[PDB]
Amino acid sequence: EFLAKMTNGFSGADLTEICQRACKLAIRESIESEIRRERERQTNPSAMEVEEDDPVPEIRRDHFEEAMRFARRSVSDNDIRKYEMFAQTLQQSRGFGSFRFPS
Amino acid sequence: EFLAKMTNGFSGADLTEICQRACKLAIRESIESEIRRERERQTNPSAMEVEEDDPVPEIRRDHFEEAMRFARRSVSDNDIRKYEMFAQTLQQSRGFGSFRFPS
Amino acid sequence: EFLAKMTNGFSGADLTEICQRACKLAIRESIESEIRRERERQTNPSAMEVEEDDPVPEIRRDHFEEAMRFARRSVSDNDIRKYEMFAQTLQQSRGFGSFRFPS
Amino acid sequence: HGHVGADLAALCSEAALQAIRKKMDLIDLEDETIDAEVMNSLAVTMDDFRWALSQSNPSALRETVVEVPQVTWEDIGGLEDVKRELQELVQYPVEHPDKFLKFGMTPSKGVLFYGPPGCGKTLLAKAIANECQAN
Repeated sequence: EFLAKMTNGFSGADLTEICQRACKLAIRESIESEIRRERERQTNPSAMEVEEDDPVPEIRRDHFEEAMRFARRSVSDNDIRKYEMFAQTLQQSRGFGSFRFPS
Repeated sequence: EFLAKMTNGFSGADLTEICQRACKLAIRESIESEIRRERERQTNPSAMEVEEDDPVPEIRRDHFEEAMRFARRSVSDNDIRKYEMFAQTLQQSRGFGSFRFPS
Repeated sequence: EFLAKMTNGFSGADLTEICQRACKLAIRESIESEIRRERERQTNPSAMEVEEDDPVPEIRRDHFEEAMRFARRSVSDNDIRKYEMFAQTLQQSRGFGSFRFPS
Repeated sequence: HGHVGADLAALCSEAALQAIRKKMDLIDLEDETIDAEVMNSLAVTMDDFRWALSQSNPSALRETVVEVPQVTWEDIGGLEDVKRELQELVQYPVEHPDKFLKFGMTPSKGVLFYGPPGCGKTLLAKAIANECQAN
């Protein structure tokens, strides 16, 4: 809900990217963990991995807060202004309005 | 490494030519040697060619220093400036940046 | 001399700026020192300032190495190419060349 | 790089003919009953293969080819941002297919390089194929 009143003029095809961006960032943190989990120096067989790491089982908040910094509105202000000018080029009761019938 | 910090704005397809230029210049020096090696006047059969000439078994430095004088940048400054203007016509976080979440 | 063979196509009005840039950066380091020299906490009158600081009595090398990063060529490649095309639009022995007189 | 197996059989046959042809100055036509000295003391050498390959045998092949490339990552050093992005877009949906279904992000399907002519565009696009061992 905080993402709602922060992204005002974003199109629907744009905030479907920032969740794919935060997904991509969390996969980057997961493979980052799995490239150093097997990189154990003085790898003792004692104290086995019966407790798993499980570093990122879901998207955290700072993944969103980092992926949100690359947000970008696709449509400009000049094209939403173009479609509003097309809505008024369309009629939408282009005329009198608010009349009544004789008794 | 001295060729690195001397050719700054050269494209990758341009310094692949100057090594073909220095190769072509060293082949010119090799066939130059082989056109005068067999051109022996008072050619005595004594003191045979048991020691070979081998004049240019590799590219020397002055082959590079002579071939470098015909270096030429293919792309201009106006086209790298065109692509940077296309990078800013692209979004690349064309917006707010650097926000945070409520506690 | 290392600045000579590093700035190739810079105009004369451009490397008169980068020495004013390194001068401006060294004045920034001097007033930076004088804003913390008088900011002494537990300012004892003992051990007086008979030895001065004198932090930047000249421009150091890293002032140049930091100011050089904001170097910018003013003239483009398209205008030096324009003047060379004006040199060939000019004559400069646009003709025969290399003749001799009868004996 | 562009021959087929029957082309290589023809290449070997032409190298054998070239090695025979270089010995016909002493293998003459007057040698009617042929002596078996050449039949156990002739071996094709390298320049005969080079003659049969370069001077002759036009290859019977033009079409597309499918193999892993071989230009490594140190053929264009640096550009670590582009390399890291291509790793996140190509390396990971091949080398780690299960973790993409942990939280279920669908992968993308390709980027569009753009730049000046001759900055190693193709030489970079082959590099991720060489790193992933992909075709």
